[PDB]
Amino acid sequence: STGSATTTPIDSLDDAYITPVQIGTPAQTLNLDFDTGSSDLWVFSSETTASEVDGQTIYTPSKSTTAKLLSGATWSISYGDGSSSSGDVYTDTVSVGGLTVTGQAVESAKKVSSSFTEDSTIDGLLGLAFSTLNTVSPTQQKTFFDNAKASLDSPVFTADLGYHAPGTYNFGFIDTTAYTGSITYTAVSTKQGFWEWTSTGYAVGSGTFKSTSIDGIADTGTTLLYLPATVVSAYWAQVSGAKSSSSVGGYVFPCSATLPSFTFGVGSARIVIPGDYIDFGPISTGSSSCFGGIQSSAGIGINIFGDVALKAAFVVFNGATTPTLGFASK
Ligand SMILES: NCc1ccc(C(F)(F)F)cc1
Repeated sequence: STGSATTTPIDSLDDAYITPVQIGTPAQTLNLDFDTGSSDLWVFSSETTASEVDGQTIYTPSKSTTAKLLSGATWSISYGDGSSSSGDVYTDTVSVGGLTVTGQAVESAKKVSSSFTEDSTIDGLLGLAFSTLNTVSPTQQKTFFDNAKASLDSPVFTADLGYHAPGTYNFGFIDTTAYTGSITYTAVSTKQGFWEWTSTGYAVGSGTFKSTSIDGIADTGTTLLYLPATVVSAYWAQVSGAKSSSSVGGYVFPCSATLPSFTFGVGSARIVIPGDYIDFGPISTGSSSCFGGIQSSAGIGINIFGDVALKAAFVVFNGATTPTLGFASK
């Protein structure tokens, strides 16, 4: 079997993408953020403290005839930006784009950090990293992808994110009309639980390609592109007036400048990120300083190929027993 669902940016800066997901019987439709950097499926629910809920659609297990409390199980998660949430655990039926998994662990948020409460448009997260990072205790739980793998025509899903436009997550098949040229596959390390791979280098604008190994993770749940300080400095050096701002927390640039493109290497292939994708707009309303989409990973400890990079490509997450990542131009 297969599944296919449209994913939509939540705002005009592509800060995140939401995808409708059906949970329970009869279906309750929630808009979840598909996150290949985590491995929990957690939702706002009828159990979330009412003051921590501001416009989200909530999952109500009591109205689902297929929901079962997973007696004794809890979860607690903390994200790389300081967000967190925790609660108890149900199993229920979960469908994405026609693809149905029964007995999926649905982690019900009792508490959410303030950054989720202020994001009215995101009802929860659907983790698509490897199940070894799932936070359910005492019995670790499998991700939606892991649960669906048996029944999929092919153990893959693909991410086709749009620039200021809707895109597609496909499960179980590769749409050969969604990309141009060939798909270049590259090896994945699963040792930290992430879709971790090694980029073969980079180029700034029309400069020469610098061959150098950049290890990092493919993360649909992260907005920006976080790269080593040396790479990020060489990019922003080509933008007149760009500077790193401690008060803002990263590189900013005069909104009137035109940004060079950024190329990253996949094996021998090259993926070009248009300069327009790197503009994340004024730091505050009316400001003439704009926030850059390429920032340093020095403070994070891992390089992250977030949405800025992934939306320039058609991306194949191959969950074969030896996993790989595929990139194609589109
Ligand atoms: N999108 C999930 C996520 C968030 C943070 C991190 C970090 F910061 F730990 F690398 C990894 C994955």
